[PDB]
Amino acid sequence: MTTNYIFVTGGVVSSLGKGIAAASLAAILEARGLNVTIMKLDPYINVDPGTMSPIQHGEVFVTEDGAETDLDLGHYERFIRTKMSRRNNFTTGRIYSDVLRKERRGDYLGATVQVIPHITNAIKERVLEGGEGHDVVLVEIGGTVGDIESLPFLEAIRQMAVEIGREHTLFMHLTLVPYMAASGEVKTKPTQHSVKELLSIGIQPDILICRSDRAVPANERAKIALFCNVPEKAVISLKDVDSIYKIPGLLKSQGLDDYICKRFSLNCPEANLSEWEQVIFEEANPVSEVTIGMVGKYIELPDAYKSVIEALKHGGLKNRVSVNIKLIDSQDVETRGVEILKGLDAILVPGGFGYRGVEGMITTARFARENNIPYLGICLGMQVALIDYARHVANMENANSTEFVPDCKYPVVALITEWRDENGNVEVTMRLGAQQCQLVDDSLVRQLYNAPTIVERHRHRYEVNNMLLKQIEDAGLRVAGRSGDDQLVEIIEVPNHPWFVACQFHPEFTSTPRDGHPLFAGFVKAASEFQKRQ
Amino acid sequence: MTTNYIFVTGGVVSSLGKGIAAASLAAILEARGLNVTIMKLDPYINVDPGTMSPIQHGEVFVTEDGAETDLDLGHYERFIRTKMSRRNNFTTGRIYSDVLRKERRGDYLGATVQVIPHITNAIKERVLEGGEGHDVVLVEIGGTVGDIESLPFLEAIRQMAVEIGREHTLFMHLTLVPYMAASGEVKTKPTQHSVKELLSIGIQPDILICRSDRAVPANERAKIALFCNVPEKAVISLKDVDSIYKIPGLLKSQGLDDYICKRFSLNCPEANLSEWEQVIFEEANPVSEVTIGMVGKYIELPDAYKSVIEALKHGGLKNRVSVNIKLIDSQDVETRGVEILKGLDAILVPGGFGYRGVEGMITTARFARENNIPYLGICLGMQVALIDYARHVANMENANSTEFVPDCKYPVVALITEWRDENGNVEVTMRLGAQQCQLVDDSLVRQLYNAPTIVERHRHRYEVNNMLLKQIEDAGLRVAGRSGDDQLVEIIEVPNHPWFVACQFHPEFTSTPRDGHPLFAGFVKAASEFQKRQ
Amino acid sequence: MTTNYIFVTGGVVSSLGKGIAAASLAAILEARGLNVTIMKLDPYINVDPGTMSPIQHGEVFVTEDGAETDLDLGHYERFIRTKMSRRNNFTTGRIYSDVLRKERRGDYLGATVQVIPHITNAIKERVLEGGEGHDVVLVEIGGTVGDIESLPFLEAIRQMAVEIGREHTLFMHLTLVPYMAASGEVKTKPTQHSVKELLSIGIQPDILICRSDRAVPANERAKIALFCNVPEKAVISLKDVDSIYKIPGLLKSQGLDDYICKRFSLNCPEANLSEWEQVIFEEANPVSEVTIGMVGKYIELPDAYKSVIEALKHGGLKNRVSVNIKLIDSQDVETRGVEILKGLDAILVPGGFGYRGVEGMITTARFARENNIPYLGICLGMQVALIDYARHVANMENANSTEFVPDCKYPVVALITEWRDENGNVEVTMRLGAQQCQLVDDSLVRQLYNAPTIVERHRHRYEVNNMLLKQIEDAGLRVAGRSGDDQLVEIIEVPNHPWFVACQFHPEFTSTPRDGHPLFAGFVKAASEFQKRQ
Ligand SMILES: Nc1ccn([C@@H]2O[C@H](COP(=O)(O)OP(=O)(O)OP(=O)(O)O)[C@@H](O)C2(F)F)c(=O)n1
Ligand SMILES: Nc1ccn([C@@H]2O[C@H](COP(=O)(O)OP(=O)(O)OP(=O)(O)O)[C@@H](O)C2(F)F)c(=O)n1
Ligand SMILES: Nc1ccn([C@@H]2O[C@H](COP(=O)(O)OP(=O)(O)OP(=O)(O)O)[C@@H](O)C2(F)F)c(=O)n1
Repeated sequence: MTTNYIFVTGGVVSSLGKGIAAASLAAILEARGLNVTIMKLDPYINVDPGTMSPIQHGEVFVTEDGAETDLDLGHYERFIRTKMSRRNNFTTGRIYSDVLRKERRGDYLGATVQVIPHITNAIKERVLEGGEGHDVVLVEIGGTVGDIESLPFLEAIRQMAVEIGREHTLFMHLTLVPYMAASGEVKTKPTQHSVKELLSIGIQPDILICRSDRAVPANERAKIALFCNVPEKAVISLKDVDSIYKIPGLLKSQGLDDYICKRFSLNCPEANLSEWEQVIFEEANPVSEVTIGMVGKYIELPDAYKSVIEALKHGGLKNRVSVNIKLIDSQDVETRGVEILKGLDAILVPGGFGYRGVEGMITTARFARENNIPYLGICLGMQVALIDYARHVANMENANSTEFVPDCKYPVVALITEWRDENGNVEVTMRLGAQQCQLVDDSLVRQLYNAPTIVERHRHRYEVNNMLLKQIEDAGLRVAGRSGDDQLVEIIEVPNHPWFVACQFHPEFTSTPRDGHPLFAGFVKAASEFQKRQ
Repeated sequence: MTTNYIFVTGGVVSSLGKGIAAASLAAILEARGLNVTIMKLDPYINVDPGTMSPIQHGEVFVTEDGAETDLDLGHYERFIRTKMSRRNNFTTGRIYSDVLRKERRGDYLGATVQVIPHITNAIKERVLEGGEGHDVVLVEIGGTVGDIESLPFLEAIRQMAVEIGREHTLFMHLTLVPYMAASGEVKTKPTQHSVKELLSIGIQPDILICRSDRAVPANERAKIALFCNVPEKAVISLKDVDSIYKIPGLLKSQGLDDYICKRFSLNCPEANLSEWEQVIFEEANPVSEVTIGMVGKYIELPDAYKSVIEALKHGGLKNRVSVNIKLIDSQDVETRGVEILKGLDAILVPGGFGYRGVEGMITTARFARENNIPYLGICLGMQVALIDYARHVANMENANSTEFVPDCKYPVVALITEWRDENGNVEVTMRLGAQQCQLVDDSLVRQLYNAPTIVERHRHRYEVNNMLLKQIEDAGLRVAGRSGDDQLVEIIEVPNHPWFVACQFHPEFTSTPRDGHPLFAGFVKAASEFQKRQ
Repeated sequence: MTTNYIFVTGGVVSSLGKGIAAASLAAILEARGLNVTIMKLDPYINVDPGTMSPIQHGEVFVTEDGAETDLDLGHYERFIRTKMSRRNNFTTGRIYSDVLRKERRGDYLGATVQVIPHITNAIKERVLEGGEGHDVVLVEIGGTVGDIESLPFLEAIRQMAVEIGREHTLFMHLTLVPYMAASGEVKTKPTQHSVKELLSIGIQPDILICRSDRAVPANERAKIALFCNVPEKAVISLKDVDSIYKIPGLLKSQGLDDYICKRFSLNCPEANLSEWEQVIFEEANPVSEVTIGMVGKYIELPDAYKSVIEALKHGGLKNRVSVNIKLIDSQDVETRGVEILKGLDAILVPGGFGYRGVEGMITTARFARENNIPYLGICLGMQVALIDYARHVANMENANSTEFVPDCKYPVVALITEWRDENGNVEVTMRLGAQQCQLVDDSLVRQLYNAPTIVERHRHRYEVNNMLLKQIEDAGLRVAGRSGDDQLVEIIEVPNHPWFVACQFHPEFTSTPRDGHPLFAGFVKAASEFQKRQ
């Protein structure tokens, strides 16, 4: 049991799919019975993505231990079974924070603290912490080789390779081999210049992953093999694909996992990708089609809802339904009205913070409730469902969250500390990661999950006000799930409806293409049944 | 009034004297009536030198505003009259701290924080903050061009030069032009390779400062001029010198200040270096010689006492005395005895923290007191003087500091909060920077300073215990200076002695070669008078 | 067995002694019974040094096959017994000539001829041609790594290392580790930046040879070992020495030959350096001293007479005489007269072309003959001796060479085709390399060489005119050596003299420190005997 490291770097351009490639290779190695994990080194100065806005960087992924991480850890969990944690993602910001704090504690004992060895040591420690206890660890280095921002990471992993040796380390380098119409060929010159930059910081690549908008022919792979001084079988073609689920198969067909198993002296059986073959087959052969509207406030960057979009596609796979996801701005509902929600087979309202676009989401939940259009609300999606039912069925005028209108008459959503009733009477912190939720018997979700208890991941501050709940319950709404000693509301259902479910937790973070998700499967099934009735 | 910047970089090796060169050039420009200042950008991760050990990095310099800074700010204050502050020195550590904290306050508004532009912006802001309000600002970049650690600094100052323009910015690059016996010539090839590294990060030097162990001939300067595409008058020879006081004259004689005044369109009169000429003359023509023992715990790196060594040399200049400074380990006095203090014309005990070597310093103060050898104690040097006089004249057995022996019977030195008497009765934070001190009339120091009040700089925690003082005063010791509402003891004198003075403050930080220092002048005079009597 | 290659490169500066170090290592390896050779790759565009002026490049060394080569091949032959040929030296000029010629002969079959692979292939072919059939081949790359001029050489040897493998190739990189008074240490930073330059062109050094004006301490070699990822025993200190004969011993004492033999899996006995120890002992323990004047037209650059200066030193070793070589400009004899030839124990006039300073050499030959000062003339040195004698003893007025005065009455020196007598009556180009010479009985040289025939190396056009020889022989001059069918004069003597010999050939090219040379041994012995008589 000696841990092996595959360092995954990128050259020429940023957007090579380093994460997908690492995840896809991990999927193959896992399918050979190996204990594998992946970690992402981000060269940004942000301590973590907690502060980073959804419409700049994309969604904040949440691990079961409650870490706020890069959305790439979503790819990782959707390609391998090994659970991600805080240890599988860190930034330059985290590393400098670690070192600045170690300096205050006087751990450096009056020494001058330097990029080498102090910053590089801190990086190596975190890679080893995340890596050890595994057969193979894939380490994705963010950025493009040659840029300033990744130089400490590259020096760190260069040092690791010298210490551990070439028997238990590989350098896998993604590169752009672009097509020029003028020459009618793909061009290796960018790979030549990129590999030279890599050599100049003391890294020799073992494996070249050649990204292009078409196949990189054997002739160009042979050229790249010579000038990089690697075997031709270590030069892999990875053309643009219509589905990332095909990538493990494409890499296996070129023997990449065989090459890695030989270099690391791992005797393991052939990769069984039958689950991926099944996923590819399902995706290629949908029986029917549905249009599902996603109504939120961050649609200007789709990656803001990355895991939700994937969870809907997984819902499609399990029902053999093709899902046409229509991203709709909730502010457009406020101004233009509910005319833009017409022609939808189902409606999803995903998570969010701040009041901008929330009123449109409340109107959207009303439209879906009154017109019997299948509805799934996630976090904020549950809040607007509760506000709708409180306002329009329990006749609680201007019911809202304390997040949006702090001094509202009926704060049906509020922090536990803010909980008050309509007269101002009282009783007597971000919830993050995995928590057990108890499901109410005879509820739709109890049926779908087929268990009394489930584990789903949170990222929210504002809870359902239990002081105003019974009034909403008596007006017809049903509590389907609860959690903890405070008996916090986790899931609500509207029963006089074909399919209406809203949850506080983020089920999208537990959905995979191979195992799907009970809520998303149920939701997409309802969308199909609705479409058939029209 | 448009502020001009001279960016001072170094190539080939670290130890080119970038600070001395910057300070020496500043001295010339100041002697032309210009408002000039200097700042040091350090690529270490240490938030500031406060934590850095004296026997690794050298002395912690203290500005009047109480900043703990690089010893280079000592060079700056000894070459120009412009006072240094916190703004004239910052590290990579400070810059990352600034940015990490701005991220928490949400000043970046959900943006991805990047080396460019966020780290480079933070660097530019601090350079502008320290620079603006001056005719010429010299910005010393620590490190060697081509190293990772200085890349953000070099990108920052490259950006500044583009924005401000070539009319108000210059790049001054120090380089090594070494002599090879084999070729019998100095070699420009290192300068060629260094300048290429500079070009590759988008900086073209305006001025080449050629360091060698001998003159760089016109022939080699002409070669460097062509391959750097600068005028030959912008290629300066700076050979190894026996005295740094000569460097302003050597640079002026090659027209460097004329070149800078033309490039910045500054019409100012010829530099009057008559004060530097006087310093050089004094240093070259000492009338007599003295041996002064410096007894401390950090002698293994002389730079630990950099400003004290310079202050003694300045004492020599003002008395026309050559001072032979003998660095003596205080632990050698503890083991080998006072035999190693023989042949000294005077004794100095400088500042320090921790008990290691303190007992030797107490014995050293006793030797100097009993044998009438001129004594100067600085900070710890005053503590061991008080402990000596308390133990051996006031018969206070085992009198000590609470820093060294917390539960001692007579804590003659302690924190204000720890102040107790011998029976345990009571009454009823690092002191940093400039503080007014009141001088007692008929004291030696009142005579030397010739003023009732002085301003000197502190760097100490532990004070003289005023509860045990009167007992030491009545045993003959005299309080010569005090400060503040707590009437803290700043200066003590033993009067039955030719010259015995010890101060809490660090007078070495206010000494210059041009103006000297009253205490050091008096001390070195006493050392000469003692030597004549033997 | 498989031929092993040591590629010898240089960083930081040109003048590291790459040739001396390669030659000194070859001497250690030859002493271990290995078959070793050395070759020099010069990045100049000159087809060969035959065109290059001696005051620009230094001496044109001549191999036994008549090749005009770099003076480094003189170092090679003075350290190893392996004979150099045309194959042991080529330039970029030769490589481009090779390729341009092959192109016109249609050898490339209408292909585009490129730096890679056509120029690099031509370099590799010539390195193999000189190397194959030896145990170890040392390949010296001229220039400084990072310069444009050496990039094709470095790419060629990089390719060879990939093909041949790490089992039979080593990269030995010389670097400058300069001392700084400011730091009181030698600086590894230039080696750091030079090695980064090597890595960027795809070469990893195996051995670092650290040049400095002093020993590079264990601490500094340890830093270099870590940065370069080489073992500490592969980092060698080579300080400046008084004698190059010590360098084999300094390298052996640090185990360099052991490391090379281990890497190449050569089992050979320990080196016995007794021959070098003896040379060092002889050099360190002279018995008497002499001053020998070398009177020529190229003294501006001493390396113009590299092999002659070394031959005189070797003559010193054999006689236990310390030789003070005084370089005298022959043009100074024309202006200031024979005043400057005073206090010389012997006179040597070396080789040269063109009339400038020749009349000064004729005056010098006359001075030495008339005042019985031991004389050795080489090539031009023989011409001026023959001219002196013809003019001043045989009374042949204005006797000269057709090279200098084509239409002179008495062309005593002239081309074979030009041979005429005083009346203009006739009979019915460059000589290069080793030729047999027949020595005359009862001549001084017949005794000294102790053989009837000798082999010496030529580089000359103009011969002794046989049509005017008889007349000069009748006047007392003796012919001591002849060659070929034309019976060309090789050696002349003046018997009415303690020691007066002059030869057409260059005896300095067959002199070594271990074996010496009979002519130079005799010349220095005569200079000693003359000094004792004064
Ligand atoms: N380090 C190097 C490497 C190569 N070349 C030169 O590069 C030239 C070939 O460059 P091309 O015509 O663009 O072709 P290609 O390299 O195959 O690149 P692509 O895959 O994008 O088509 C040779 O003359 C050379 F000479 F080989 C060079 O000058 N320096
Ligand atoms: N970028 C460059 C610049 C120069 N050179 C080549 O560098 C060679 C000259 O290098 P030297 O003999 O060491 O001399 P020097 O440069 O004056 O350096 P020093 O001052 O240390 O003596 C030319 O043939 C060249 F060709 F000019 C080069 O190949 N690439
Ligand atoms: N590629 C590199 C390598 C090092 N350094 C930085 O280089 C700094 C140390 O450089 P020094 O003080 O000049 O010392 P030295 O390297 O031992 O060189 P010498 O042997 O000439 O004294 C570290 O802070 C660093 F950070 F390690 C760097 O920034 N980039």
